[PDB]
Amino acid sequence: PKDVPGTLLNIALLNLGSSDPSLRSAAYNLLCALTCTFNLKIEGQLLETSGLCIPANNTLFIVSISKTLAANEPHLTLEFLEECISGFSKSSIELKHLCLEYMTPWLSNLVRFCKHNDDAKRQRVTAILDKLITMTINEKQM
Amino acid sequence: PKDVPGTLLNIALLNLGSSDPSLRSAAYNLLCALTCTFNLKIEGQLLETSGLCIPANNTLFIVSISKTLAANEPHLTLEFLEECISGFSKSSIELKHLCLEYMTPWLSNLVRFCKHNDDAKRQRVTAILDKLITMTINEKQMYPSIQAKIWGSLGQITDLLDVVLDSFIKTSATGGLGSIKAEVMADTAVALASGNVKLVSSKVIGRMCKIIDKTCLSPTPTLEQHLMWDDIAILARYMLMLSFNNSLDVAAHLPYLFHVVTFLVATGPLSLRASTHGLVINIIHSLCTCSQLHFSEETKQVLRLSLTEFSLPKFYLLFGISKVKSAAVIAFRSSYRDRSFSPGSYERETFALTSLETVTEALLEIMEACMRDIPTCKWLDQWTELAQRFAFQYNPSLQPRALVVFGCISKRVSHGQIKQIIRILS
Repeated sequence: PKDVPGTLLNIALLNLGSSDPSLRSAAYNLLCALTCTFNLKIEGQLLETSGLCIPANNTLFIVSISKTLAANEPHLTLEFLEECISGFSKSSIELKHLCLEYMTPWLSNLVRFCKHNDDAKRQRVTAILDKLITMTINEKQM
Repeated sequence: PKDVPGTLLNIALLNLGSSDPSLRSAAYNLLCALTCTFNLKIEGQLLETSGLCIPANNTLFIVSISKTLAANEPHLTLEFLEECISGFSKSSIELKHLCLEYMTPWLSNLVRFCKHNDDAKRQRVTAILDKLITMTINEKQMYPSIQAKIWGSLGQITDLLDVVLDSFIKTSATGGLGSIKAEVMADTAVALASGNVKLVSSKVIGRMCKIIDKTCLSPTPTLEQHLMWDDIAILARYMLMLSFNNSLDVAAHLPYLFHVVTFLVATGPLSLRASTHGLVINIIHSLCTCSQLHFSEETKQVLRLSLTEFSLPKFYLLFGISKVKSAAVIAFRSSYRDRSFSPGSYERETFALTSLETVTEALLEIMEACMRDIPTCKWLDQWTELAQRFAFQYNPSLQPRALVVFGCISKRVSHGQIKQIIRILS
């Protein structure tokens, strides 16, 4: 589990915007564990709880967390985007609109990895770019 | 033609993103005539021509023109928006996404017309806001984007909250308690309250305290039978949604939030009683994770233990939602945007004033723990004043509950007060 902090972070954010009230609460608890275990620096404070009522409208709250971790936690970028794009194709139309909202703040971090001494990381950004090209071709309504 | 520059401009921009190359060229030329006739100040230069080849991908070009005219041509705002929304409903899905892109910059200009000397212009901005509410209800696939674009920005405009909030309540009132229009407007305010947490909360609480205070004019045997029950039921769903993530600003409103809870514990349909339990859980959770307050490490342990007690089966009984596995499931419904829930099981349990003591004495402990680390706190004095005002006034639906609370949180009593209590018994 300590080798994939970026993979679990996408599962937490994606399911915070769900339409099932129980599914939101468990997603909030998962996000609290990471911020403690991995010492991730977020803006506010979080506390695990049972019985929370989390509103269905959660777009702006999710983006604030995503927009903050991206600014001051760049080393999750490659794991996050590879998983964020993968979850894009497995979700419904309404959730497809959400992933675009909190995905964009991370695209700006690909600069740090574009010329990373050809350490096979440069070979991965080219893989990420290929995924974005596939989405553009298929989704004609958005 | 000189009386409707705003209406012609929307036809130009909307058709500039068509999928037909011939239609795109006609749109470019029409946009050039407007800029010449009306001397509109755009960034670049334009020139009419025949035979231009215009790419189908044109979003960023269209938005730049709209984003500029909005900044330095405000006098088109009321004509443009009225026509932009109207053509929004006549277009296909793909074009609908474009209308949101270049519509957003024009919303900031409504400040200049909100208080325009009641010249019937104030009557139009309220008309426009009604149209936006109608769009939000119908288009459910674009919902995550409308919140972050339309309602997200309007929250940050301080001068416009009062009018925007006012229209929200009226729309919900017509629908009714379980209506769709009321459920959306309750869930939509969360986006609105993000920009100004303090101003939106004080207004929603301000209105809830006054409606209860106005039940004294026409007393009724119970609160539900009153004529203002609907106005108090929908406004409770607004507070439920704003409680999460400390959007009610507990740091300055705690005395009143406890005050409303006591008058609402265990009253109404099972879906409303599950909301009052959830509201308390969210308020306590907000105290623990609030930064404006500096609680000692000892006190935080007191709150965290209380946060667990309220979820025990003992307290599900006090709030009247026994036989319920989880309150969160009952409070919310997945199909709120689709249909309107039909209330059932009109049979409702009776409430005993001995249960109101146990709840009213668990909350008092919570408040006192917080007052130790807050110098010169006035939470308890403010709460006591509200209790007095309702204890010694005739209202068959509220007076019994105010008396039970008044003797529980009061720290002093004089002969005169003890005289009035006996007189009430007489």
